Amino acid sequence: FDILCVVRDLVDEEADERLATFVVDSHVRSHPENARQRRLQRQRKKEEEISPIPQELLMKYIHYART
Amino acid sequence: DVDSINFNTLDNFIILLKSAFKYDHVKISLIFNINTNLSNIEKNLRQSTIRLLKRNYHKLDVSSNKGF
Amino acid sequence: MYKEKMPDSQANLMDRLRERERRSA
Amino acid sequence: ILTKEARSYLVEKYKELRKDDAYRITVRQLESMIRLSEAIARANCVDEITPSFIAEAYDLLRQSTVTYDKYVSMMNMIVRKIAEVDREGAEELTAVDIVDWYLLQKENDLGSLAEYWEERRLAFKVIKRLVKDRILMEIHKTVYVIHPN
Amino acid sequence: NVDEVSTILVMSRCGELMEDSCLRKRIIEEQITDCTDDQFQNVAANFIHLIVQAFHSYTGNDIFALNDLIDFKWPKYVSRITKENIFEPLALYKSA
Amino acid sequence: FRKISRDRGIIDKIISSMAPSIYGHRDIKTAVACSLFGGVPKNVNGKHSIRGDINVLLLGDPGTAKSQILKYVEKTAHRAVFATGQGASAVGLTAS
Amino acid sequence: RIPTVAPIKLWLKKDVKNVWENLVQLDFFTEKSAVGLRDNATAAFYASNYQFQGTMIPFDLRSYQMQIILQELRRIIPKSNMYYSWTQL
Ligand SMILES: Nc1ncnc2c1ncn2[C@@H]1O[C@H](COP(=O)(O)OP(=O)(O)O)[C@@H](O)[C@H]1O
Repeated sequence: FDILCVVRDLVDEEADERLATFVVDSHVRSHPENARQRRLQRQRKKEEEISPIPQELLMKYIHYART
Repeated sequence: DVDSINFNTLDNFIILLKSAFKYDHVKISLIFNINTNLSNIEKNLRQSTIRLLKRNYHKLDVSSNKGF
Repeated sequence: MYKEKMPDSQANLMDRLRERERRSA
Repeated sequence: ILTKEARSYLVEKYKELRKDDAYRITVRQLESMIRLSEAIARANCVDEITPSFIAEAYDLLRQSTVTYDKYVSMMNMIVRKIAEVDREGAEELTAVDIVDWYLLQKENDLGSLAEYWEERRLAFKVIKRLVKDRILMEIHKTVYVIHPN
Repeated sequence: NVDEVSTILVMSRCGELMEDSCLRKRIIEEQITDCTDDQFQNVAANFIHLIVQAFHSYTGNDIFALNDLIDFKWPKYVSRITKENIFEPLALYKSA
Repeated sequence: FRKISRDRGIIDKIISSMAPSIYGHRDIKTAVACSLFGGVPKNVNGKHSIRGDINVLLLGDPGTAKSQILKYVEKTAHRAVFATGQGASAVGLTAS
Repeated sequence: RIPTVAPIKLWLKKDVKNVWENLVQLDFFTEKSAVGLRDNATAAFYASNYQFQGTMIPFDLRSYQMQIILQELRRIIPKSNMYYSWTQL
């Protein structure tokens, strides 16, 4: 291996609060709810809410960089 | 030097001196040289004797260091 | 929730239980 | 679907559980709490995951004469009712006031008119048991207030 | 027994506390014209009952331990007695 | 692509882009991104070779998403193969 | 074991000390090697002279033994007591 990532599930009020408030909103997002274009727009809106880069563009970027 | 005193013996002695209040002509005052804090006394003495002491007590910090 | 805060009924609660009973069959 | 306040209630109750392991609870148990709340609402007509459902899921995972459960059920109700007038500053509650309120809270669960007096008497006995446990303090009406414990 | 200790402390300390200087100072300060020794005893008994019900599990059915709590908390409890707390022990308990 | 490439500090955006729904674990996300992009398989002078890809091990307690990260590499990389430890065979992984 | 709220005091370690003292006064507890009352004055003089380990070690670390076994507890403690269920293991 090159990189070893060691993880501890140690307890702390602030970190646990951050993680829980992130997870609950992730489960709110992933729950269900030119219509094709509208739904793609809404999906990309949700992607923007959580990531700085659109994911299809990220996939193409990774492929292009590797190529 | 309170910390080195056997606290059980001290507690018994305090209870013994408590009997002197039957006399109308005797008054007793207690001086406690404490090095650290009230915590050691609260830990070591029985909680009954602490109530006898606490009815009339005063607390004074005579350390050589006080706020520069 | 705490919706049943002030249902200040009279002794008519016994009649309410009579309503519960006599029509359950 | 999770309600907005349910998220705060859920993170608070998750921190509460995580504090108690200082098995050991992991984030899988948070997902399990969400899943059990979903299942309980799934056995009901409402998609709104109220904090009561999350409380029930918390109780079912954390917990791992008169009957035990029936008696303990009344204790939470009476304590919360007294703490309500504690915050409101309204007049304090007597035993009869607590009994009548508790009967009103469970009007739909009573089976018969005969059970009315049975439940009233059971409530008085439960009040006496609670006083004997010093969870309620009697002061002078015969005033019952939250005990200093 | 617990009831016996409660009755004995009431029988003993009521007259001791009905005549302390602090309360008769605070009555003058608060201008309590309608204060009577019968109500004085009732206030003392309320104080003793409150301490008993709050600290019986802490002291047990012991007369000596409860007496000292009654002595210590008595000044601070007196400090919260005002014009509004003459007739409502519940409000005084809330303040204390 | 060239419009995106000129942004200052692009590396942090890329790192934050890996598995957005997984909170924290930035020191793992950076390794995942680095393995996704990979390096240069420098076949120096032909007669010598160096592997160009980064190998990552996720070791930790249960409830730390060591598994669901792989369910992002499988959905992100151009060609990904997923296997379980006990559900695999030496013949099956290598060649049959 | 209690239902929670939809929007039994753990006494402090300091206040328990009085209860601990009471349980030693009333002869429920005893020290690990308590000789007890001496038979004669000559031995009592030496006993009052020598200071045992239990007179110096901290209050919370003094070893005690029990005079009443939990079987007798469950036999004597009324079933109506709220901690009767904990009389067994
Ligand atoms: N850091 C994290 N942020 C958000 N969710 C997490 C995190 N770690 C774990 N989870 C949640 O817990 C679950 C862990 O699944 P899994 O990957 O099998 O755990 P592990 O492999 O660590 O035993 C995932 O479904 C995920 O939703």
